[PDB]
Amino acid sequence: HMQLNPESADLRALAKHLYDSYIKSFPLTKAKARAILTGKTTDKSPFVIYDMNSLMMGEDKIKFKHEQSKEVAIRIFQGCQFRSVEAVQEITEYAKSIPGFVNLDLNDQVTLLKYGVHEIIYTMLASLMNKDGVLISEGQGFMTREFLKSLRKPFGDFMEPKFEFAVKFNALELDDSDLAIFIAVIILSGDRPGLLNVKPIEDIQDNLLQALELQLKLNHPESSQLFAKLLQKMTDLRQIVTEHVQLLQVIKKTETDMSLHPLLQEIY
Amino acid sequence: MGLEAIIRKALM
Ligand SMILES: Cc1c(C)n(Cc2ccc(Cl)c(O[C@@H](C)C(=O)O)c2)c2ccc(C(=O)N[C@@H](C)c3ccc(C(C)(C)C)cc3)cc12
Repeated sequence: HMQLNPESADLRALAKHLYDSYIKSFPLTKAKARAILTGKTTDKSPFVIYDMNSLMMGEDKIKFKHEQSKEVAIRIFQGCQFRSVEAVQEITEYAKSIPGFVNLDLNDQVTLLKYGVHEIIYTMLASLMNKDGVLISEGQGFMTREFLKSLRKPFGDFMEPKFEFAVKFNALELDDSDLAIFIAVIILSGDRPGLLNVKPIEDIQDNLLQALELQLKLNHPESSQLFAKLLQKMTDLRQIVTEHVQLLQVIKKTETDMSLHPLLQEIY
Repeated sequence: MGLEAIIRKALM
């Protein structure tokens, strides 16, 4: 017996607040990405990189956000890192809007974002993916999954776990209103190492969990246990992350150091 | 380290 009572309306207001803030913080939404990927937008059709000849044309004529490395695999990887550094800033801006978050101890805010940004990056990356590939340069290009897989070792396997995650995750058909609450749940995780004060984090999480549950009930009439399934994904996501980390160390051991993002070069 | 400096600045 669900009712539309004061408590439920406050959880809906919380969900809308998050949605609005998510729209502000993340320019390329899932709705806008799906419209591009399904050819149901009036916006500019992206350039497709599906082989090396199209990569060269893409970098040349179109100019993609990726002394540059002479090798394609390294330019791609470095581009992904750079974009992820920008993603940290977007995610931090979003975290400031979660009610209660900025009233936490600053060191705990930091620690929550430090351990949560990689999970949120991979969650939101799925929005830009379909079975064929991923949107790049804010939707101006599209790079195929099979092209990414064809990069020389160790870069050929770099995106594959993200695509594998995405196929299954996208099958749940979450929308941006669902995702805004989900990513707030991930940020307010009380089990991150090195947290000072866990209960206030858990109290914010509990309210966000309530809001997610209700959002999912109202928005997904045909998946009665979607809440549980999403919590299971958060359990998963930690593995894309645990395995990115292993991959990175192989990369940093065996490849030339690549350029630092300007923001870091500036920080030191 | 850098990750942490990125975040602190963004929060400020
Ligand atoms: C955010 C993002 C986008 C939009 N794509 C697609 C994508 C494909 C191909 C090209 Cl070429 C590309 O190109 C850039 C230029 C662009 O088009 O936007 C973009 C990603 C692919 C991989 C990762 C990732 O695996 N990211 C790792 C490497 C990491 C994660 C977290 C961190 C810190 C938290 C430490 C900051 C650092 C590195 C992130 C992204």
